[PDB]
Amino acid sequence: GFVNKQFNYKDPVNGVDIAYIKIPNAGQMQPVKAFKIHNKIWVIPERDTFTNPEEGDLNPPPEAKQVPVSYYDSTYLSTDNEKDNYLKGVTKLFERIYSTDLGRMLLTSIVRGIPFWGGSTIDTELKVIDTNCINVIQPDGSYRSEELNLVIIGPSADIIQFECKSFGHEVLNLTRNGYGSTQYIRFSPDFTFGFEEAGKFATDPAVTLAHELIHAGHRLYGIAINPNRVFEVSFEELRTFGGHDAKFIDSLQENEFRLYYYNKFKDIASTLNKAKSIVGTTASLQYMKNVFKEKYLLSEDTSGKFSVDKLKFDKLYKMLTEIYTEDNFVKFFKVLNRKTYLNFDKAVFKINIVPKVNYTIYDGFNLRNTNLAANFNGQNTEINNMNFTKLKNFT
Ligand SMILES: O=C(NO)[C@@H]1C[C@@H](Oc2ccc(Cl)cc2)CN1S(=O)(=O)c1ccc(Cl)cc1
Ligand SMILES: [Zn+2]
Repeated sequence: GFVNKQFNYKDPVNGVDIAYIKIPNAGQMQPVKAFKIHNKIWVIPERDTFTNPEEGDLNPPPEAKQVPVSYYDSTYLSTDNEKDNYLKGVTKLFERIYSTDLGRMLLTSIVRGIPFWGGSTIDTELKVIDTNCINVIQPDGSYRSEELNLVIIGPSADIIQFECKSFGHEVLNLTRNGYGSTQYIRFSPDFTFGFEEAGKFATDPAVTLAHELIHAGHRLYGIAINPNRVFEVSFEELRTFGGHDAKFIDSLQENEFRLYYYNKFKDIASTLNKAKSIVGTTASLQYMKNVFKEKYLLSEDTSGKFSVDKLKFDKLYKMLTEIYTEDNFVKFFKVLNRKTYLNFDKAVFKINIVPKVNYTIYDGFNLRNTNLAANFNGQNTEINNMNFTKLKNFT
């Protein structure tokens, strides 16, 4: 069990894994209720009007986006009952990912991918970067800063627009310099989108969650591909999807990144070797050096000096970029999914995966030994139409 506490939205704030928090935006938000579902991983059942203050309006833009399908409902996820159902849906999707060997590995990589402590201006000093923490409220209304890797939060205006984002640094490129940064996944377990293979099917939301987690893996290890490298669809998406589209990046080009991130891990190793002091109270310098030794799989000699093992690196790199793909999860879930990143259709559905009669950790929609178990009838929006309320596309 990846999440052993089955939280309910109205559960009392115990201050440890159930609390009112603020995120490091500097937009003086009001604390929201959040739930720590696992070490380093929090869930926030709210529409995301926080990560970007430029978008605090859950209202439609005058013209609809041409692609992909978009959906707006300013009242979705505004009630404690939806918040409770959201919380329970997100949790069940984690368990489903965890129940596979690919996912269990991905989640582990995520939990140990602590963002680097490159916060200080003194190069010999380790310091946490504040945008990689959350402020947790205390009985007396004071806040305690807590580190974390991952926050799952509800969607912004466009309810079906799922994304992995994070706070930037004024000088550093945290998602592309090996450092990594706390990841915020805009995601809903309450909706999904369709695709044709006529034959109209729905995407299993576990595949969608795994997709975002894969982005999060890249960004937590600071090896994400610059979103201005497209071809429009960006390399980062092609890589994340995997399968046929993954090989749209010739080997030589890939070797450029493979080396560009080898030397980025090289630097981190040296910054670590040259550290003489640390900021904060709980963590010793050796402790943090250790954390980062696990994260990046560094090699250490008897004198406690770190170096980058090129074979260890290759394994980690390909593990995060080639083995952790949506294509591969599709195989492990034994579900049906579109074959190319763009092979979707403009269909969005309201769904409800909480009830076991609709969706299970092991089978998803394709419930075992039933009609739904044959030819992914579970995912057929017409055969299993009781689980996919087709929604009015926005235009
Ligand atoms: O890749 C995504 N997130 O990691 C995309 C980006 C955004 O959306 C898209 C989808 C396709 C294009 Cl060309 C542009 C924007 C969000 N989704 S997604 O939630 O994974 C998604 C949503 C709806 C569809 Cl129909 C397909 C994928
Ligand atoms: Zn993506």
